[PDB]
Amino acid sequence: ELDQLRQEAEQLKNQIRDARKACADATLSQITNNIDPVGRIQMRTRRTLRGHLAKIYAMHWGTDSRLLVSASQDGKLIIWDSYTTNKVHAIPLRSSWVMTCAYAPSGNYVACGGLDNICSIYNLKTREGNVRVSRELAGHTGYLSCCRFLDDNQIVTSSGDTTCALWDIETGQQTTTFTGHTGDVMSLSLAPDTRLFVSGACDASAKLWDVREGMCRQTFTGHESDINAICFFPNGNAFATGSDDATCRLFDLRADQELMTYSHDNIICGITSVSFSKSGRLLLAGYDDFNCNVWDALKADRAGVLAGHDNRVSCLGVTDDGMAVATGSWDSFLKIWN
Amino acid sequence: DVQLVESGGGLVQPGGSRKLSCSASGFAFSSFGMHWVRQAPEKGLEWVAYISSGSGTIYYADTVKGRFTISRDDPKNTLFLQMTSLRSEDTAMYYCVRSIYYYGSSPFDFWGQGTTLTVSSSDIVMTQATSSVPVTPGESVSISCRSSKSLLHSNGNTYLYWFLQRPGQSPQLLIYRMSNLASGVPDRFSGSGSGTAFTLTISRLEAEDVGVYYCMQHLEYPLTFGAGTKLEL
Amino acid sequence: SIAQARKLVEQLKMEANIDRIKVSKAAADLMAYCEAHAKEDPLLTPVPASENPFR
Amino acid sequence: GCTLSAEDKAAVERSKMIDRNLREDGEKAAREVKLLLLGAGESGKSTIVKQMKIIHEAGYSEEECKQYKAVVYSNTIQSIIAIIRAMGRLKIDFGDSARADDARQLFVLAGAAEEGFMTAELAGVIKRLWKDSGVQACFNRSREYQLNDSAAYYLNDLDRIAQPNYIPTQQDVLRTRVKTTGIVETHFTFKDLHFKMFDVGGQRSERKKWIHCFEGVTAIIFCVALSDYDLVNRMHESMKLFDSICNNKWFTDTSIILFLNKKDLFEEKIKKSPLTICYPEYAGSNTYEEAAAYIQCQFEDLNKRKDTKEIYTHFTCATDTKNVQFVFDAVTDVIIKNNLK
Amino acid sequence: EIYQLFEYTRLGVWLMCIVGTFLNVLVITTILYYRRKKKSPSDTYICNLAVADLLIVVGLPFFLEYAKHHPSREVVCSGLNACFYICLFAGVCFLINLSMDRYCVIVWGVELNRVRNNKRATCWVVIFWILAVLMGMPHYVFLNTKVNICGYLAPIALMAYTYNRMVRFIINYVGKWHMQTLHVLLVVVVSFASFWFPFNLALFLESIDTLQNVIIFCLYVGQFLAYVRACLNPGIYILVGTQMRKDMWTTL
Ligand SMILES: Nc1nc2c(ncn2[C@@H]2O[C@H](COP(=O)(O)OP(=O)(O)O)[C@@H](O)[C@H]2O)c(=O)[nH]1
Repeated sequence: ELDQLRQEAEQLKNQIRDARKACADATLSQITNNIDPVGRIQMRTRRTLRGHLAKIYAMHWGTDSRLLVSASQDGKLIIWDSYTTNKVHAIPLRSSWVMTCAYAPSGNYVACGGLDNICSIYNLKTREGNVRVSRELAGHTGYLSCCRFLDDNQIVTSSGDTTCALWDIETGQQTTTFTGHTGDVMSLSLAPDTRLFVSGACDASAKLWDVREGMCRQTFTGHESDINAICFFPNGNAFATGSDDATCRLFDLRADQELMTYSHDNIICGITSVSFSKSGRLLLAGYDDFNCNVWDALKADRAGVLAGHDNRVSCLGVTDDGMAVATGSWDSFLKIWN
Repeated sequence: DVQLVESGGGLVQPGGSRKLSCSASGFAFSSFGMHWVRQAPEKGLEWVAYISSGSGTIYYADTVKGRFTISRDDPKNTLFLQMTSLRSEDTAMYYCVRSIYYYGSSPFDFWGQGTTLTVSSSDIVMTQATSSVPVTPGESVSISCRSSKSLLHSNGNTYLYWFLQRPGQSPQLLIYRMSNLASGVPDRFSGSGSGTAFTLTISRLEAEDVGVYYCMQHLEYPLTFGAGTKLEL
Repeated sequence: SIAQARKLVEQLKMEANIDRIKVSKAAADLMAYCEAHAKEDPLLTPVPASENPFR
Repeated sequence: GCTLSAEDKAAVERSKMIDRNLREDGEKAAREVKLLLLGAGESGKSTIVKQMKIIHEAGYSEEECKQYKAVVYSNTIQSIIAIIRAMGRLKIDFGDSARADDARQLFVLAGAAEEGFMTAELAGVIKRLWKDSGVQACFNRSREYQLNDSAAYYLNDLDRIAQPNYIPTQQDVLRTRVKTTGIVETHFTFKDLHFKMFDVGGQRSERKKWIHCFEGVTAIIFCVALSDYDLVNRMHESMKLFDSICNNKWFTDTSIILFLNKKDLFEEKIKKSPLTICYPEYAGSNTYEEAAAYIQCQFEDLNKRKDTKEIYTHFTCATDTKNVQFVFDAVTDVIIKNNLK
Repeated sequence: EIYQLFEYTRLGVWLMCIVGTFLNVLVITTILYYRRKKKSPSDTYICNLAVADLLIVVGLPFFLEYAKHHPSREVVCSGLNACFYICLFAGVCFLINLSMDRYCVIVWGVELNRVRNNKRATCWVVIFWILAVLMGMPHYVFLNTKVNICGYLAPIALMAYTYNRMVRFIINYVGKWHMQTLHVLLVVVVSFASFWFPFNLALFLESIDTLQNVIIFCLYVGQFLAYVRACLNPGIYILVGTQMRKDMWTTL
């Protein structure tokens, strides 16, 4: 009956919790207590790209570490050349309410989406010399939160109807749907080898999905609120999350448990974005108190502050070769730190 | 598809005037810059005039400055050239070429057709060892084009372009900046070389590739071509 | 109100039937990966301005 | 600059052209007026959207009713099947006799779903059961089941709508409900100025995760129904949404306007069920204008710092096309007067 | 032995003081009584310019009248020169700041909001005051030429370029808001350059008998013109704008 199933789920929860706790003999802090500290990290401002006229909600780096795309609420997509601060393209959208953008790993396409429940794919290289819509993907029943290219022909999207999907750009139908989940999916991050990905939602849990079957493998319930940002570690055996309770956390896949909690006092604002360095030593996180902190990923000490924005920092990314960090904010400016 | 159709030209008394027009159809005309390129009944190509997008920058060749005038009319998609005081050395065939400039673009990609005008009754020097090199189908050949001043800029790019003109057709872009392969060009063409010494290599030469090959520099105006090397069986 | 509950139990057995390793081994692997790639990280050790594309 | 190459100058000038066009487009649309609708279910947002399109842009051509025939047919068949389910939902016996067997047979027949045209037998049975006293009493007996309020209109004109040679009209298309996912926007030109109004309906998700996208809109229009004061109450939930919308830290400087739809329905039904069901604290007489003033008084007191902002109220009947134009004229007059800059 | 003849003949020097304190107090009241006119930054510059003109007028009659009452050399000259030069530098600086603010407003966009922009600029304004005070150090043929060059050429250039940019934007935007303002700023800067020009030309060529008499006369009339101009400089504000007059009258 239903009640017997509730007791079965409670015993299974106790069994999983006990099996995780039974293999936690030592902490990460005690093992890495003898490492030398990084010291002091001082980053100056290199660029001040100023061409948007409203709040900036998303950005993404190109795979050649020179071009990037930005999306704003005035109804424009702008492609920038970071070396010379030139504008390459400016694409008007059919809907002005846009919350995400992505860049193809080859450089040919760009994706967009928002409150219209539609993901739009734009072709950047055509004989006519202007950007035009290649396809429109419909089928979600809630606003679009994030999107990431897997290939030149496959894309993964998440939406506020508690589902994720894997698309085939030629054919207008979903190929795989992910439905076991309860909250609202807010962020998403692809693995380097592009076979698994993680999703973080507002039910205070994160899930690991397998692309080929579409089944959930592990679930982590450690925060105390909405999860707003997520990123995978570069090694491929861990990931980090950032939430609304003013705390980032690092989760490990192989041990299937929690290693560290990165919190400091006097901070009572949420986290909007999170990203790693190339060697996985520094963790960069953006806050609502207009600043951005850099964390020593093995020692919970704070190794600096980036304090050059006038409003909440909403997006943040690191290049593939790791030469610079770009941050966007609601004051309609983009900055390059190095 | 992209198309540029030419009209006009005819027999002209010396000292007169005429106007040539170049009508485009198939692409966003107002976002491109336009060039006029001239040829000769037997000699090589020579750059003539250039108009930008928005008509904010105008350049003329050193021998037609103060006589010729270039203009565009964006709403009707037309390009105009007004020609005054025609000297007997202007008997030629004129081509209309499109080019767009940003990070990663490919200028000089479409040439269109020409129109025939019969007027009769500090620059960089590019040398291309003009002679006929006999070929047979199946083997591999190399083509050389040496410059006078180094074409490598301080930002890392080297501005050299290669063109192919089959008999009785319009020229075609093959290689830009010595390595990048144009769209729709088979991968049999390779380009390499250091500053002031450049080479084009064709391996497993197929058919229909007979014609004349030209090397061009785009480092600084006025643009200068080479004498042109001929491949024949 | 029955199918979801029946569906969750097999999922919990599948998420409860995996092989687990010690925390110490994963910690040592993270520290070794972080130590190995230290020389190729510009942000950890700032490079001279001769090879900085933004200076 | 002097270090720039030949190609880089073209890139710089193209960037300049892009900047000029972007600035022109940005300041072109920086002078318009942006309204926003909110509220609860079946408040009447889409009705005033369609009314706005009818009035300030153009009418509807004859071909629109061709495709709206399917949706009006679906609405009326859903209404009648809801009625015939409700008559047995409370197990209320009626003097149907042969009409009971007719109702069972047509309940069986309701699965046809041809959506093209009703069966003449179906229309005849619906007509003859519509004259039954028991189902007529049940239609006004219990205001518990979720019954569409347009059923009194659609089922009172079966002698015209059910014919094969039937076409909808403006009144028919106005009272047509549909739930469409996604944002709906409509822009039009009025008073020598451009208006843009949205309708965030169908966003079945957490509202606090995207409400900040509409920071600093020109005005906010709140739609609160009145005929639903004893429907399972809902007015308490409307107030529990209003206090959250009005006390928001994002909409500090934005004029809030109230619309009280369904005033004719309230006038009709106020003589049967007293106002004490919704508000037990009320003690006045069962009269229209005093009850409306009471609703206004206990609906305004949820606003903190009334010195800074004041809400603007009107009594509209959004089905009637005449009374929306004058109210919109008044509200655009006050928003122009409040935006002298 | 300078400015004596006008000072000795005691006639209408009180009128300049009255009309200058009236101008300064009117502008200061209008700027300071309307919440700094929406906390605009250009109004801060105009207010500092008024504080400078008032400084100049307060300085010029008062010290000479004191010398009339107390009958010098190093001190009286030190005071006069200091006042004149400091006011000149202050005016130049504030004019340049205004020019820049308008130029940025036109070329770029003010649609994006600014938080505590005035607070950041306030230090810059003090910086300007310190720079102006420093510049006057020698006097508080090099001095004369330096002022003649960096007190005449800089405005006439910083305005010609701005005027050139301003004209183009009328064809670009067809806007009415920038028309009146750019014309008022053009006419004021043109007047200030035309007016001040001859006196600095005279001081220049003088540094580079008939020479003595001509120089004396030139500096005499020069000084007189600068005096009278300092009193009535806010006059152009009311003739074209009118907003200040209404605001001041309403406040009173
Ligand atoms: N009789 C009448 N019906 C109304 C009035 N205003 C709205 N309605 C009803 O409201 C229904 C449309 O509701 P809708 O706008 O879709 O609900 P919403 O999406 O929550 O705003 C129609 O069926 C109308 O019958 C009114 O003044 N009189």
